[PDB]
Parts: sequence; structure tokens; C-alpha cells
Amino acid sequence: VLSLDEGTTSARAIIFDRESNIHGIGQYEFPQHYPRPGWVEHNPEEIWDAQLRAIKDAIQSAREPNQIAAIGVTNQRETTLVWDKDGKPLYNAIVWQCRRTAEMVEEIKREYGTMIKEKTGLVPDAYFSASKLKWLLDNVPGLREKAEKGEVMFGTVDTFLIYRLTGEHVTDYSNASRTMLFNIKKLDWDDELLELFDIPESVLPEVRESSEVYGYTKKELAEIPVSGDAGDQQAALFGQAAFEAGMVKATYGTGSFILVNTDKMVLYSDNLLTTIAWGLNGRVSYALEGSIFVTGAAVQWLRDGIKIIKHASETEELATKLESNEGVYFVPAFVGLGAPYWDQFARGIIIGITRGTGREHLARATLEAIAYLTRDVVDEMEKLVQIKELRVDGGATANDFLMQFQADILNRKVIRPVVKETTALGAAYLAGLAVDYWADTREIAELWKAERIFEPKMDEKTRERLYKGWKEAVKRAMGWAKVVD
Amino acid sequence: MEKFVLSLDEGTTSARAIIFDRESNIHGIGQYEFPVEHNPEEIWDAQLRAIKDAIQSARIEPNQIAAIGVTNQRETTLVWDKDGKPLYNAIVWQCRRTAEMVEEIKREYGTMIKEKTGLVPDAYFSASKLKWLLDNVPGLREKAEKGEVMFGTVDTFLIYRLTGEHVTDYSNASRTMLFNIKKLDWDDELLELFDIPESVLPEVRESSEVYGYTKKELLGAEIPVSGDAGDQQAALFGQAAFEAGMVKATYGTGSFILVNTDKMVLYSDNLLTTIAWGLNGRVSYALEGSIFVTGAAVQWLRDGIKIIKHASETEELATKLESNEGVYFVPAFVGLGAPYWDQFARGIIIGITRGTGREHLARATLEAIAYLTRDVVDEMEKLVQIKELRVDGGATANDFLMQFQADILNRKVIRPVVKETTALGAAYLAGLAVDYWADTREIAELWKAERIFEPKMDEKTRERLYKGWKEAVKRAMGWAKV
Ligand SMILES: Nc1ncnc2c1ncn2[C@@H]1O[C@H](COP(=O)(O)OP(=O)(O)NP(=O)(O)O)[C@@H](O)[C@H]1O
Ligand SMILES: Nc1ncnc2c1ncn2[C@@H]1O[C@H](COP(=O)(O)OP(=O)(O)NP(=O)(O)O)[C@@H](O)[C@H]1O
Repeated sequence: VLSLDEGTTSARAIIFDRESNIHGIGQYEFPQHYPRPGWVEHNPEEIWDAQLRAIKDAIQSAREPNQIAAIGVTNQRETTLVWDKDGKPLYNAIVWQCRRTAEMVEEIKREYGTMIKEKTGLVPDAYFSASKLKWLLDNVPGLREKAEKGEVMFGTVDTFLIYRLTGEHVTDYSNASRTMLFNIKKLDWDDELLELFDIPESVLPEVRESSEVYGYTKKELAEIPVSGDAGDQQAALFGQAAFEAGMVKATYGTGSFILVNTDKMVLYSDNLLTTIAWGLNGRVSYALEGSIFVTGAAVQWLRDGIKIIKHASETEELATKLESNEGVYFVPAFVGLGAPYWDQFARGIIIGITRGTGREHLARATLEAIAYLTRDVVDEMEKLVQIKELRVDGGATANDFLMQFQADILNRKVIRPVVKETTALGAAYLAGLAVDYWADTREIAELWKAERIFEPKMDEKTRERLYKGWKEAVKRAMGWAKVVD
Repeated sequence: MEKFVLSLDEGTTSARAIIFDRESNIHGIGQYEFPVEHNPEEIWDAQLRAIKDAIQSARIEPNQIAAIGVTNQRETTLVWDKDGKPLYNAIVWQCRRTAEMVEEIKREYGTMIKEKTGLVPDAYFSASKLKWLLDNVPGLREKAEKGEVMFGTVDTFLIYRLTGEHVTDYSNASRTMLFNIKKLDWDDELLELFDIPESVLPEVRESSEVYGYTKKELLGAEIPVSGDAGDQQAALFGQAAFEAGMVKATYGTGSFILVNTDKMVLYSDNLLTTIAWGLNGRVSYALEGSIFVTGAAVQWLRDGIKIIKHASETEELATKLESNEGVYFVPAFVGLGAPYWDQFARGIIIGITRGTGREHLARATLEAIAYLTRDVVDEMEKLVQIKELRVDGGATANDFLMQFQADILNRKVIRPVVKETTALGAAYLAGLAVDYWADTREIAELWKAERIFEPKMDEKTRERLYKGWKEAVKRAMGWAKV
């Protein structure tokens, strides 16, 4: 099985065996386009070749085409694209990170805020596709005509990847829940959101399950079946065998993303997202999500902005030089705050800077920030549902200290799996099931192995003192971009 | 022979001595660092070896030194005996060790203090540090009541070792917080409150007055020590800021700003009211604001987060940008004062996005130094028109800082050719007492200006940046309290 892990920064491809060991990798980046302050765009051509060119590294290290059982696909979510019947991108993709629609959304919020959330699960925000589409049909000349004329297909990244792969125009339930046009209850596009955002039905894909045969590849390109699809963060949940209500994973990447499987129960949170975990065997599993836009990206900024480190790994030793953060906090809201704050205007703050503050306090305040952002989500989840422990993946989870401190301020176990590329695993597992490469989810769930379990060993008083300083630091990051210009 | 004035610039991190002629040209320089506390003996021979360096560099005899002028880090409290032995290290002005000892004297008495002395009570000042010495230091109070002990700031010390005299001028005395600056003698009530016996207090004279003469056994001549003021108000004097409304800012580890207010005493709730100097039997008053961390914030970009090698580097980094792009840096390392008085405030950088680089920290740090000044200059504008800024200190080398400082203040910023103005200031005071210069009018004409930075910034832009600063300062408030 071959998994396509088309991320936000870098397109992965990976190949697994029924025991879930990797037999090939292939990763390539591609430019992150910023036409204007706060705007993030991807050229779908740069994305697409980076993807296939990266399949080949995983192929060429795996040692034959039709020896491939199926293809699974997982994508950076909400990122919005458009193309023609010959498969050509009609404009750049507007990444999930892009803020160009912050205020086209804002007006619409008040009259429609609770109706958008009630149908779709989503805090309305320029994060999700619906406003991204309305821009593309309102600003790209000829697109409405061409769509009212019937020549236009929209999709999120999975839907695009599945196209050049297959010829089919599909998406799963999980990626569709992310568009803020899909009614996660009724399980179909929601007509009065198609209205509100003025989006012609002639454009939307076909929502199908997450384990399904959508179609087969072009023989040029074996005839492999494309048989699995979920949103990037959703698959991580699958890859973690989070196949039960109550189970929680937390991906640490550019940003962190924390999901509680809920399968048949749909839960509501004012400050959190209700989306779809996956559709599987005529059953739709649900989830509650907290999406934190900037975590690991702060460690990056220590490397490329002020350049006080050369490698992200330098953080652990820089940070463990101190017994505590000595009152130094780093709220790294480079682009505003994700959940639960939903402050688009908050900007990144460092606070507590005496004459003795050195690189060590920076590095520590960054890793602490990552674990603090996570606990903000989890605390908010406990206002309705019990969170026992964190299965955990992503690049930053290499950091023995981060992982440790995460568990210490959470007073819960933090459990690092033996598998790393969990997001790909899940896209494999999904593609697997539908083409009996695996019998059941219970079989899959038994090859999931716990590589290390971080035990919380921190004082309750100490834990509350540090997180009270976190909250105060956050208060001071709020609303800064409507002050400064 | 042709003669010269010797200046004694006894800093806080360095003891300099410079030799001057009628044209303020510098013929010889010696400075030697010493190692909050300072050891008298250490600072003395660090200074003393720095005299000989300066005389050697000029190729001159003790015969040519027509007068000695003394400036010094002010406030710093010292105690000695009949021949000059320190009876405990110097409690330097930076010492926050009487801090809470003044907070409980603060409510009761503070308003009565500022009325008498000009000063909002603080650790900082001289009177608390010297009661500390009668209390704590082993059985000192018992001695100082026999007449056995002399007290003074750094200036009185030097002018004891040099001279045999037990003196100080008005300006240094105005900083003791024992000197009533309206009555111009030591104030009886401030002695009572802090438990000091006058058999301890130096005699206060003008800032331009032959106090005595050096021992031949030290310098080789019996030179007169004829000028004395606190190194801040001597930069003021060295800036030829002799008329009222004249202003100088010193950009160092902190900054200091003083306005000569001459024959009238001004009051401000968030500004110190002190003495510029006595001169020709005439006391001239001044208005001072202080910032504790200005250039020390640059010191931290290199010593702390270690993102520049030499402070020099800020210029090249900051001009890469043409705005702070919303990145600000309030370096409240130890707190805020004029006009926020929040000791619990701490340093913050805000505006960080994916692309905040060293350029924005460099540009934010220079803008801060510029903004903190404006804070003090605007507090003066609540009372008196501050027309323009004469400017000295290491940071004034940063040609960017200076143009920006002018830009946000919409005022000419003036860099003088002479750069060691604290030194030059004490020499004029010495030189004048010995007809080296005739009057200040001769010095005004002699003194001259190097570069003059001109405001060229939009009234719109100038206020959008500064509102950025204030809203930034709000979010540093009260951080150590919480
Ligand atoms: N040892 C470490 N300590 C701290 N942060 C780390 C460490 N290793 C990696 N990171 C951070 O983790 C990120 C890379 O994580 P990664 O698992 O590649 O997520 P990702 O590629 O952004 N997911 P995607 O959205 O699919 O592109 C960067 O922000 C790194 O700075
Ligand atoms: N070119 C520069 N640009 C910006 N900041 C500078 C520059 N040069 C020095 N600085 C900083 O500003 C101060 C330099 O002023 P300087 O007068 O050399 O300080 P100082 O020696 O502590 N003053 P003092 O003890 O009273 O004689 C230091 O704190 C430096 O960090």
C-alpha cells in the first residue's frame, strides 16, 4: 500500500506492509506563495509534481507497479482549489493559512454565526473553504460564467490529488466537513450554505466514504485502485488506532491539532470544532477538534527569524539548562490564535525579558508554549468530555523534554507510538480495508505499538502556577493587529 | 608655558580623566574600569592611574594643569575617617537595597520630601543608603557622633583625597535627599527622619569655586580643584546649555534628560526637580527625567540573546527595514517609571510573526531608546516648551537612532563635536573659577556642533508609531505582580 501525505509545506509518499513497516519514502517541498501580508497560496502545479516526483522516491526505494495493493490519500485540509474538465488549475490554491477572506467572513458572521456552526460544526472563520471559494468565483475573471456554464470543478487537496490520479471527482466525509459547506448532520452539502456563499452546485465533488474504491489510476502514470481518503489530521487519528469513542490524538507540526474520536455521538463546543472523523462501513464517526495554528512553527522561527539555533533539536538542551522558565513566556500567535481563542488579530508576544534572559529562556518558552497551547484545547474539551490520555505524533514529539512537560502540565499520560508517519499510516489503513489488505479495524488496532509513555510527575500547585502565567501572557497577546499597522 | 584644565569623570563602570585647552580640544585621555557596590580604593587608583595616562598623552608637566574639575556618578554613598580609609564599600546609586525601607516611609512622608528636595523617594537616592551605613555597618553610628566620620558622594571623596577638604557643590548635594533645594542648606527634617548627625555632612559650596589644592606628592604640582557637579548636570554644562529651556539627553546604559530651568523652580509629578549648579553666587535649577534601561537593551541583544557581536551592528540591521512593521520592544527589565511608575513591569517583544528577524529586534530596540526619551520629553512639554535636544553618550554614534529620535520628537537633535561632555562640563566649571575662560559667554561661542539631525517625518506617521509604543507599554504592565 502506497500513502500520499500531501502536507502544507511538503508532499510525502510512503509505502507500508500489512505489519505497518515502511518500505519506501519520498518527500519534496514546494514554494509557499505570499502575494500579500497574511496571504498564503500554493501553485497546484508545484504541489502536484512534488507529489508524484515524491511517489517515485518511495517507489524507487521499495523495489513493481501492480505489486501495489492500493493508494491512500491525505491532504492539508480546507485549502481550496479550482480546475477545468481537462484538469488544469484555474487559479492558485488558497491555502488554509490564507487570511484574504477574514472580513468577507466577518460581516456574514453576526447574522449567520450560529447557523453556520449548527449545520457544519465550525466556528466561522477564513480558515475553511466556503469563503475561499466565494473569493475565487468573485475575483477570478470568467470563473462564474464557466461554472454556470458547467466547466468548473472545486475541491480540497484530496479531491485534486484524486483527480490527476483517477479522473474521478470525489472527496470523503472528513475533508468535506472542513469546507463549511457540508452539513455534517444531514450528511450532504447544505443548500442554504451554498446560497449564503453563492456557490453553484455544478462545482461540488461527490462525497463518498473514507474506505472506498473511487476509481483506478491511469495505466501510464499499473491500474492501481485509489481506495482511501481522509483529511490529514483525521488520518492521524486512524493511524493511532483511535478507533473508539474517548480516544485522543494530538499532532505536533507547524501547528498542533487535537482530536477526540466520538464516533456515533456529535458533540457541541462553543470554542471548538465538530467535524467528521471518517466514514467507514456505512457508519460515520465524528470528532471534536482543537486546531492550534502555530506551534512547531515557533521552533522554526528560532531557526530562521532571529536565528539563535541551527537545528530544531537544539531546543531540548538549550531549555533543560534552566530549572523553570523564570517568568519568560512566548505566545507565538504569528497569525492570530486558533482554538479556543479565535482571535485573528492576536500577534506573537515574548514577555518577562530581564537583563538575564538568554537563548535558553527563549528555547524553553517556545517548547513550553507548544505544550501550553495543547492544554488550552484539552482543558476546553473537559468542559464537556473526559480526556484520559494523549496518543501523540508529529515532528516535535522527538523532543523528550517537550513530551515530558506536555504530560506534566496536563496531568495525563503522553504516549508516543512506534510509528512516526501516523498520518500516512491512516491513509494506508483506509486504502487497505477497502481492498482486503486487512480484515478488520481490530486486526489493525493490534499492530499499534506504544514506543514510550511519558508519565506526568509534576506537583499540582506547580502546574497551576505555570499555566496561570501562561493565561496571563495570552491575555497580553490579544487584539494587537487592530492596534498596530 | 600654555596651560590646560584636567577633568575627573568618575563614571559608574569606568573612571576617566581628560585634559582640555581653551578650544575644548582634547590633549590627553585616561580611563580604567573598576568592578550593587563599588570599592573606594579600587575606584580611586583606577581613576588615579587614569590621571597619569592623561598627563602623559598630552606631554605636559603638572605645572601646566591650571585647574582640576570633578564630576562623578552621583547619589553613590561613601564613608571614611580622618585620613581617607573607607569604612565600608560604596552603596552605588543602582542599589535597590533600601527599596522596601522607603516604601513604608513612602506614604507617611513622601509628599513632604518632594516638596523639600525635588525627588520622588526611591532606593536610588543617597539618604536611604547612608542611614543604612549608620544602622548596619559594625558600630558606625557610635563613631559618627564623635565627629569621627565624614560622609559624601563620590565627588566629596575625591576632593578629600586630593585636597584635604570636606565639601560638595549644590548639584551633587541636591541628590542626597538631605538637601532642601529651596533653602539651600541641609534640611533639618530630612536628617531627623533618616537618623544622620550633621557632624558628617560636607559643606556645600558653588559648583565653580576653588575648594583647595592638590598635594605635590600626588600630581607633582599644587593644582587647584576648582569645579564640581554631578556628571549628568555637567554634561548639561558641557553642552553649553546655559540658558533656560536648553535640554540635553545622555544616551548610555540608561538615559537621562535635563532641562535647565535656571532662576525658577519647576514642579512635575513624574519628573525630578533638582539643581543644575551654583555659579557666580547663583543657583540654577533643572528638571530631570531618568530611564533605567536604554542602551542596556542593546547590551542585551549581544550579551543576552546574543544576536549581535557589537552594538555597532544595530544600524545596518535596522535600516534594512523602513518601519517596525508592528514589532515593538518595551525593555522594562527592572520596571517602568516616568510616567507609569510600575515596578512590576517587565520586558516584552510583541508583533512577532513568521518573518520577524534580527532586523526587527534591532530596529525595535533603537526605536525603544528613542520612544523612552520622548516619554520624558513629552512630560517636560506638559510644563515647558522643549525646543531642541543636545545629545551625548555612546548610543549617539548610531546615526540611525539619532535621525529617528529627531523624527518622533519633531525636534532638531544636535550631536556636539566634543563627545566626552560630562568631562568637558566639569572642566568649564574648574576653568571658569580660575579665569581660564572668562564667563560662560566665552564658552558658548567656543563650543561647537558636529552634526545636526533634522526632523523629516510626517505628522501622521509620527503619531502612529508612538501610539504603537504606548499600547505596547500597556501590556508590559504589572507582569512581576502576576
Ligand atoms: N526535536 C524537535 N523539537 C522541537 N520542535 C521540533 C523538533 N523536531 C521537529 N520540530 C518541529 O516540528 C515541525 C516539523 O514537523 P512535521 O512532523 O514535519 O509536521 P508537518 O510536516 O508540518 N505536517 P504537514 O502539515 O502534513 O506539512 C517543525 O515546526 C519543527 O520545528
Ligand atoms: N553605535 C551604537 N548604537 C547603539 N547603541 C550603542 C552604540 N554604541 C554603544 N551603544 C550602547 O549604548 C551604550 C554606549 O554608551 P556609552 O557612553 O559607551 O555607555 P557607558 O560607557 O555605560 N556610559 P558612562 O559609564 O556614563 O561613561 C552602551 O550601553 C552600548 O550598549
